[PDB]
Amino acid sequence: RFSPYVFNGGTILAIAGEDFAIVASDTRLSEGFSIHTRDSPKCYKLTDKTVIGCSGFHGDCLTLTKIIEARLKMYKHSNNKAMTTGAIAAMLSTILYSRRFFPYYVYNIIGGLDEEGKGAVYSFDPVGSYQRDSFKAGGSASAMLQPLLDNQVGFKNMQNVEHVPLSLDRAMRLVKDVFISAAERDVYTGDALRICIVTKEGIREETVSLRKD
Amino acid sequence: NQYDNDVTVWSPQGRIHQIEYAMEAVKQGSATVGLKSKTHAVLVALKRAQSELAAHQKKILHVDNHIGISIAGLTADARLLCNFMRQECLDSRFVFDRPLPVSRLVSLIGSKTQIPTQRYGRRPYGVGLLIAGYDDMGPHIFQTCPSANYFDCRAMSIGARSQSARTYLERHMSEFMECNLNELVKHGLRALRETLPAEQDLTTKNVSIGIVGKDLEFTIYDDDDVSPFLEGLEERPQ
Amino acid sequence: TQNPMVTGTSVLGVKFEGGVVIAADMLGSYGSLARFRNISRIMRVNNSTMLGASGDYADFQYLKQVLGQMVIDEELLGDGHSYSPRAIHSWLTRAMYSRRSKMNPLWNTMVIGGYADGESFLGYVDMLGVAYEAPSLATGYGAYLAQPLLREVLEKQPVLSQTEARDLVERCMRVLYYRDARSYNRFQTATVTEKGVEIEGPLSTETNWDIAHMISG
Amino acid sequence: YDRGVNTFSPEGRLFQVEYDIEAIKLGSTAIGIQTSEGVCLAVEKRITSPLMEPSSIEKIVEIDAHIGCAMSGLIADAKTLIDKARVETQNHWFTYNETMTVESVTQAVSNLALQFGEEDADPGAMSRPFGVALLFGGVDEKGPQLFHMDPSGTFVQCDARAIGSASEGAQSSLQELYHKSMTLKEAIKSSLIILKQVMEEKLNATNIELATVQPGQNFHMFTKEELEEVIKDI
Amino acid sequence: TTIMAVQFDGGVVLGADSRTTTGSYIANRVTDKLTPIHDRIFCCRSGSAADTQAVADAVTYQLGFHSIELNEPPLVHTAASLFKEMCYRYREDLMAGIIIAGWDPQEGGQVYSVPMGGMMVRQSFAIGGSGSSYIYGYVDATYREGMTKEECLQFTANALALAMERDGSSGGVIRLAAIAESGVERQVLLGDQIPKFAVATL
Amino acid sequence: AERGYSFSLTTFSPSGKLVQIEYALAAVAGGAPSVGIKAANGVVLATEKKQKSILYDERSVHKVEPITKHIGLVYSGMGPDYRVLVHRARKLAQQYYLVYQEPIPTAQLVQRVASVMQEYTQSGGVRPFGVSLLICGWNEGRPYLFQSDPSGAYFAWKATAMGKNYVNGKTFLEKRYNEDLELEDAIHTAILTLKESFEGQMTEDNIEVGICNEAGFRRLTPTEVKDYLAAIA
Amino acid sequence: SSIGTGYDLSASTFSPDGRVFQVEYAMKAVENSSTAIGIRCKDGVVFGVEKLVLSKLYEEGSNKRLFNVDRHVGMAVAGLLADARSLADIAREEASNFRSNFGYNIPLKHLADRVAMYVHAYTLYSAVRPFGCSFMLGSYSVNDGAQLYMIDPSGVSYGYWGCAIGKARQAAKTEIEKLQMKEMTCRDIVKEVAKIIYIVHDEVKDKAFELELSWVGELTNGRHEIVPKDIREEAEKYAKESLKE
Amino acid sequence: TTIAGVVYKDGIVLGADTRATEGMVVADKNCSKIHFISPNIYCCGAGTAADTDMTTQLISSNLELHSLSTGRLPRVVTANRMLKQMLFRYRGYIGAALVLGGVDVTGPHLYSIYPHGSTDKLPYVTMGSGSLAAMAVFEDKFRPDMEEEEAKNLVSEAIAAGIFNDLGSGSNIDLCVISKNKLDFLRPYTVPNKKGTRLGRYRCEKGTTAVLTEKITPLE
Amino acid sequence: SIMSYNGGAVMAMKGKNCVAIAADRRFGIQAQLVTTDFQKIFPMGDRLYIGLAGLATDVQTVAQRLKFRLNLYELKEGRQIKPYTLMSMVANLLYEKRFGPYYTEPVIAGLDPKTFKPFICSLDLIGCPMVTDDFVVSGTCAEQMYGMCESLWEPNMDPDHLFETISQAMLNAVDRDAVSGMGVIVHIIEKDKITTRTLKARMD
Ligand SMILES: [Mg+2]
Ligand SMILES: [Mg+2]
Ligand SMILES: [Mg+2]
Ligand SMILES: [Mg+2]
Ligand SMILES: [Mg+2]
Ligand SMILES: [Mg+2]
Ligand SMILES: [Mg+2]
Ligand SMILES: [Mg+2]
Ligand SMILES: [Mg+2]
Ligand SMILES: [Mg+2]
Ligand SMILES: [Mg+2]
Repeated sequence: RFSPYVFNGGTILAIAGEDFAIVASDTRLSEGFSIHTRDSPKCYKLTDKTVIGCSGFHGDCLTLTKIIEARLKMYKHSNNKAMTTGAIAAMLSTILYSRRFFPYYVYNIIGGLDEEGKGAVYSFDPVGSYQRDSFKAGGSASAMLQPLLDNQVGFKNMQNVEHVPLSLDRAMRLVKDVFISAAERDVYTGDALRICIVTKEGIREETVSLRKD
Repeated sequence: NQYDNDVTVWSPQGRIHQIEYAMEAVKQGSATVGLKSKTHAVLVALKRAQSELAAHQKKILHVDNHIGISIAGLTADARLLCNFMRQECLDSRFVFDRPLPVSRLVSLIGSKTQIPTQRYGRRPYGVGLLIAGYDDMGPHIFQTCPSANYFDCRAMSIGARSQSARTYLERHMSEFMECNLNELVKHGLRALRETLPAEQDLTTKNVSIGIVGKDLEFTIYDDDDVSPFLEGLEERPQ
Repeated sequence: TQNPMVTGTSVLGVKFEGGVVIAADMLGSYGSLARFRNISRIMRVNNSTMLGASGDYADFQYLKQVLGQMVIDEELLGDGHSYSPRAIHSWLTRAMYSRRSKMNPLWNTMVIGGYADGESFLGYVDMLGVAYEAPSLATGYGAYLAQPLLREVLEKQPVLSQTEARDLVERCMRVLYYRDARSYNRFQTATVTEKGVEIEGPLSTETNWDIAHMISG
Repeated sequence: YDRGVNTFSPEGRLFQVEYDIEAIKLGSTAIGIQTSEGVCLAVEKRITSPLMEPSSIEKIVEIDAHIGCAMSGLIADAKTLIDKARVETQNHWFTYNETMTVESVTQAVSNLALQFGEEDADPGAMSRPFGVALLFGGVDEKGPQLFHMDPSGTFVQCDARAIGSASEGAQSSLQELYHKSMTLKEAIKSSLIILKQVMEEKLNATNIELATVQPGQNFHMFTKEELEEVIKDI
Repeated sequence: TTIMAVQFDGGVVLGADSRTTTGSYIANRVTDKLTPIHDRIFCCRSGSAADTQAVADAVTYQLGFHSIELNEPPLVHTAASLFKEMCYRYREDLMAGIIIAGWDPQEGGQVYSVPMGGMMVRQSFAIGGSGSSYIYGYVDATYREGMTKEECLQFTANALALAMERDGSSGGVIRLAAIAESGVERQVLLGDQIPKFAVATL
Repeated sequence: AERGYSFSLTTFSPSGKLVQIEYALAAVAGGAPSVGIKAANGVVLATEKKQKSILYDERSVHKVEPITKHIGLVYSGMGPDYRVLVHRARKLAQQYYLVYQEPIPTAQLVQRVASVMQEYTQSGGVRPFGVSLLICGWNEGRPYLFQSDPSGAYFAWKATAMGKNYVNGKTFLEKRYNEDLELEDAIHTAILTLKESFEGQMTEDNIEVGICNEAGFRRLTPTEVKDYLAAIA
Repeated sequence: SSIGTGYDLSASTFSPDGRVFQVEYAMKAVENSSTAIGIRCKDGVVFGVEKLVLSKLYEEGSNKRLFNVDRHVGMAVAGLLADARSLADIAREEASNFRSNFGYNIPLKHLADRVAMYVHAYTLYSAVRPFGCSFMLGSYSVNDGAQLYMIDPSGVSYGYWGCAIGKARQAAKTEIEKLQMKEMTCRDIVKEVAKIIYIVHDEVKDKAFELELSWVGELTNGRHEIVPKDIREEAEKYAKESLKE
Repeated sequence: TTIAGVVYKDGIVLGADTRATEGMVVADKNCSKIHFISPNIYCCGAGTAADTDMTTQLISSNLELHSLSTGRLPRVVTANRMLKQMLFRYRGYIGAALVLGGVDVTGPHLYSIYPHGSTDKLPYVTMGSGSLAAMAVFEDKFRPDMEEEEAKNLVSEAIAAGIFNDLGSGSNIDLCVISKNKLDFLRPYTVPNKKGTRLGRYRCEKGTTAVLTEKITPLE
Repeated sequence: SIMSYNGGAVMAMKGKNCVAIAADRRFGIQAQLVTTDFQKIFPMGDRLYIGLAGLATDVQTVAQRLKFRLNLYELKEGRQIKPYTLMSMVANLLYEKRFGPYYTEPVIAGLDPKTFKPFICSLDLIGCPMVTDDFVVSGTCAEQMYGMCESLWEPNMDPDHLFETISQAMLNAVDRDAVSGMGVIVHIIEKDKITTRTLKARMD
């Protein structure tokens, strides 16, 4: 007949530390058993301290992204200030709910800093249900990345361990590892891995390489 | 007075008083000035305060990254038009992912504000506008009036006693195009000062500046932020 | 459109130094019937952007109608402003997505080719609204037969010349003819450069059938 | 002389909007002052009879925990604007999960500004402006703030402001007493001192409303007693 | 059904069978599938009788007004456009396979095809309808550039004859019509008049 | 682009009168006269078809119109308004028949059209119809004759007149004829009451007449007219 | 004749002597405007306008009184500009819808009759007011040749060889009759257009001014374009020099 | 149902069986299937009885309103147009199959209209479940310009073929002849079906039915 | 099927100068009886009755809405509805729901209000009418009822030989239909009187 949806794959991950937030995603865009492009990162800058990653149906991610952008401009003209990471998250929730009966097939993850300067991460389901987390991943590799983080970043299942804070350095390598391991088992993950780091200084990008197969 | 109350009534002289009256609303508003070099568009305006305990009125508003405006006339109408202008811009970026060409935005204000001037029971928008923007055709300064008419300007000024400012601008036009920002802004501040009673001038409390240009997104300056421009202003009236 | 009728097969697009090139056979299929053998599935959208469409030809004609009016409209203003390749590609994505969201899609996959500001533009657009930019594009079967060749070449030489590129397109348009059962060895080649948009008349490719004589051996 | 409600005068001003500004001058007087430690709002109820419950007269209301508002003029009209405001603050909270600034709230209300007309209009459309003047007092990310808004749709921030019949006089006094460094304690005293002057009746603790909003405490409508306490220092 | 149109210098030739069935029962063996749209413009219809009839009346109405309003002979391309507009717009609710051919003081003789989808394309000669599938090879090997109003008029007679022979959905009598500046002349080919081809034997 | 006046153009004056309605009647009293007679076995309608020049083709237009197979009409007043009401009556006549399968009872058709005429005395943006009608019919044995005027009010008459000299034309009939009059009889006393004002040479093209017996309604031809004219037939 | 006792407030009211004063009043607005002229050469149509210098602060090109209504049709206006511009949008829309429907460029006679009926629609009710403007439509094609039309506030539309609207409608005509356009080429008419403009222009009352020239004919390839600065200057010089005589 | 019409030298003849069925049971042994449009126009209806009624009644009603204004007599193309454009608009949901026939200023016209809205202009047509049976009679014995009686019976012969060969048709054969000056609406034209003569007696004699309650009421 | 949800039977017969109409009395929902005193025949003026079979809700609704129309008709017109006209009135009411019809096939029985003329007819759930000179049936036992009728009806019948005839048709038809019955009621209308009897019948 005609489906108005497609699965393009790609995963998205994010972690929040005392003073930083990280948002990562592979860069492969596929459909069927093919690859549309190897250079299509799912991370996008919303403000100077808020980044969003979208996975699922690219048609919806694109539309959603442009809707968010416009609404921030509106908020700015209206209140004379930029939107705080928390308000953007609250808004995205209602935007997703407006399509409750014809969902945006999309899994979004917001990574940034809260007004208090600390790191923040919000995860959403296609219709707006959300919450804040220390770290979370969505997308195909979703179930591949998570477990390692529950262990490494959450010190779960480990007896007598040192609950040391996620040093931005250790984080950055955890991110690269799970994505490199995932790139090994999920046919959707591969090509490259772009990371976006959000701190008091701004947003900095880094692109690591992945298997092109 | 049979020809004064409805914009659908032409006078035996081929005029529409309601339109003219609305134009009067502009004249009442405090004066504002606009001018552009070949790389920057600048808006300058004088803000008024009801009483001494009240703040000064906004006169410059942000439309989009490449467009800003100054207003004179009914404030409520300014907000209507501003929001229309903002909406039209958001739509451009949404559909075309590019900023709305300033001249095209001006044509829309022209079409939108013309409609009510021709229908019974409706009234002309009661506000004038100086528009400062920057598109792939460079800097621009437009003027729009209660009559759906609009103008492409080298420099301009509307409002109370704006006749002086116009005069000052008409004298130093040739200079504008090659001015560097701060000089361009000064000419603006200088022209505005022309519209004031000799026994008073520009304060960091009553001046507002708007700048957009190849090197900068439309930005507004209001209080301490205005000092940097006021400094180096020859208190040499002329 | 809920059921495509007369359709066009794959469409190719690769960019080179100072321009982009697109290729599309001139076939309008009706199921398995090569029904309309001489129709253009390429269009010139103003001086810096061109478009190629796979899918329902009727819908494509429609887009061609709306896009033509749009360009005309803009030209009337002669205000020194004109849609860029990215702009046309952006609009198309909004359009295709809008229709997909009304459950009444325009059954096309399109390749937008453009050149503006010394940079090359090449964009993809689904009937579902999936859109993206890339150095090489191939829709339909071309995505299984042509894109692997195109990438192969570019992973070893990112920069081609209008000639090196046209050489690749011809090679691909041959592979497509050999393997896509709904292709026609009679295509067009459109090119965009600082000079503009150029479309080349009915072309064909040398085909080699010497393996046919290897039945027994 | 009969013309449309959206007609301009030769002076470039809408007759209706001018004619309602006039109506405000017939309302009771209210004062609002803004201090770094909070904002206060005071208004004379202007009781017209002993048989009328002084309490069933609210010229000062809560918009939201961080925002209070005082009115003057055709109070029936203010009912509507007040509700739109409360509803607006909640839509903002619903959508963005954060409180709305005092400026944005005032602005939201101001957009219903000249939203009146006859022809080319919906059925549930206003046919005339609201004959009301308002004072939005509250505290937000930018500290304590006071805003004034009249029927023209214009609104602005004020360190201190007065509306109503005694407005002219009241504002004169406020200009004499305001200190960029005074306090919420000093502020409230001035308000009542001035309010006492302008009122035609002797200032009772039952013929005035006083409320404050401070960086810590959420909107508070002074009690009959708390008034006695401040009035004690006539 | 089997419809066909050919372009020759100063005009066009149009042909169609006369069979219209509902299932396997012929409800009309003498149908007139060539409909006049305007003084010198005709269309051949295939598909839903109700749809093609309803659409043609609509275009005739549309075109008749357009010409009086311009006080000029309408373009053949315009008539094609009006069919294409309705057939594209309501493509999901119509089952119409149309061919528009006629004479234009400005473009001369022309033939346009507007198949199921709603697309429109100009052609030297066009064929449509169920029976059309059996005469492609024929028509491809027989069409000659430069034929005469006579060669053409005979060329479609053969194609329609062949097609009518093999397609159950086609048959009856062959109707023709030639249009050129001078005007329009319509003829019919009953029984024997219909080209014949010997059925292969021993 | 057009809007519409939603306020009524007819309104009570302090005298309690509905001015526009009176004035409408004035347009009536100033129109070509019409006579209607209920002969207890068929009704007759006749009016003065005064055409200016001889250039007018008396044929092309009629004033005595058939509503249904058994109903008929004539008016006194503004011709264009009439025409409107004729199309609406004929229409009302069909909406009845489709539902009931029985031709519409004359009294019922009158009621329905009267309601329309009344509508134009209260609805916004309009003026009352400047016309008065005389409806005649054979519904269920008995013949009927009615008159409805601008106000939308109607009455049943044994016979009457409207238009110029309707005052004299009435009084004349108020005696110059009575019930029990058979067919052709009522027709004569009708064309006569007409001449009681018809200034000029009342010929077979200066008048038009229709009759409604319990066997359908029809218009009489110039022949049957030229006849009755010779003071008999 | 001073008629106007309520009989001149609504377009939906006839005066006791059969006139619609609102429309007449709208025309005055036009008679007070600056002159614009159109002349059908043998291979196209040429447009010229006396665009008065409102202020030296305005850019050259501000308040243009000539627009492209379709790629093959030009529009020259006089009167209330804002009214004219909306009529230009309508013309454009009309020409665009036509192509979408019938599939070919709109015939100038039709685009003119269409817009004219839209203008006329505004002279029947109290709900709206007549456009205070007049305009000319010019086009060229090989199958239609050159065509020049002019519509006014009443809706009336006609074809011309030459025509003028504005302050000096009359003065401009007596000068156009001196040319034999029917045989003249567009490239030569530019000069004559600019000529008739300076003649008619009032050096006294109306201060400084600018000249706007429109192009459309075999010389432009059917596309209505602005006249090249080069041709304009030449035509300005010729006009100025011919003035000193 | 079997309905048919033929075009002969002086005019037109319409035929029609008279059976109506609710499933495979006969509800009406005498349904009137030839409907009146105008005095010179008649229409036979097959399909959904109710639909055949109301559409036929509406077009009739609309034509009486039409000729009541033009002052002229209705044309067949007009009935054909009105009918087809309505049916088409309902995409087949108004199940009306019609055989339209009448005489114009332009002559006798015979059209066949299908529920989806297409029409056929033909010298002889049939509709209904018995249409193939009837059409056989025509195809085998049809001649142009037949005389009234020579057609008037070809039609009763085709409506007969239907009646016996189609379980959906039975009872009487009604006819309708319309010529430049005549309109013979022959209701029973033929009656080739009679209920078999009752061979026994069952008359219920007063008192045989036991009653449980009685109650009378006098009228006036 | 929807029609046989509540079950039911209705019949009308034509005598010389009289008319009869009877109906079972059961009101059930599938297999289960719910009521024994269910009205299915409604008075629509003196000497005019309508009998409704089919789906219980629409029976009640079609009747109530028909009364609505019948009353006004009689208040506007200055008379009492004529049978052929009430039939056309119901034919209109039902067809206004052509694409979402009421599930009931009515039966009309009566005498001309100003004449002897006996009149009977039945209709489609969509308003197609049928008039006959003998009888008409409606309900879940159309077949059984036709059986009796084609074997018991005689051209002319006095009120009593009509009552005994229609009473036998019902009771016997209704006794070979599982969802019709629980008692039968008969109405015999004569220019002078209205005899209403509830026959003795099975209650299973
Ligand atoms: Mg589908
Ligand atoms: Mg990307
Ligand atoms: Mg792989
Ligand atoms: Mg008269
Ligand atoms: Mg006019
Ligand atoms: Mg000259
Ligand atoms: Mg030119
Ligand atoms: Mg049978
Ligand atoms: Mg009774
Ligand atoms: Mg039972
Ligand atoms: Mg039981």
